[PDB]
Amino acid sequence: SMQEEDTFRELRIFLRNVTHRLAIDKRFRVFTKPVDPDEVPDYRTVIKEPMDLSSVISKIDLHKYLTVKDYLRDIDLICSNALEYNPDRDPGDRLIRHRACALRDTAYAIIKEELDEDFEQLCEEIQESR
Ligand SMILES: CCOC(=O)[C@H](F)[C@@H](O)c1ccc(Br)cn1
Repeated sequence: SMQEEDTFRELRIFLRNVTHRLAIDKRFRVFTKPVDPDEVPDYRTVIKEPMDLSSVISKIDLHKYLTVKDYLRDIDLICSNALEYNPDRDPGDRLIRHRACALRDTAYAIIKEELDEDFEQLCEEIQESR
């Protein structure tokens, strides 16, 4: 129905706003663009599904996300990719891990405050009917 397409349009507006707020935070610069194959040719041999915040905006506009749960699966993949690629005791690895944990925690905290639980349940029930 038109009402259901208006629901998904409201979801996309919300997801674009959350994603911009994460992308402008100086802590999260390293997560804003894909890893450059040149600079790190090893990355795509270890990390089997790369993800970054520029790819997330593109996915919103391609209508890939019909619930906030499917958006958070991609924010979780950004964070788990950085934990697995940078696992060592050295300062550079510990700094990226702390930033990746902060990106995940910040996204979940914005959604807990600003997303109504009944709006999410409506999107889930429309998705399950299709
Ligand atoms: C409510 C009207 O919306 C706006 O003016 C935002 F700037 C919107 O256009 C937008 C936000 C983030 C990203 Br990323 C991409 N586009």
